[PDB]
Amino acid sequence: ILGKIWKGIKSLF
Repeated sequence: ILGKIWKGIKSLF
């Protein structure tokens, strides 16, 4: 969850 956000948001950029 912690990385899913930082990784899910930076990947959608």
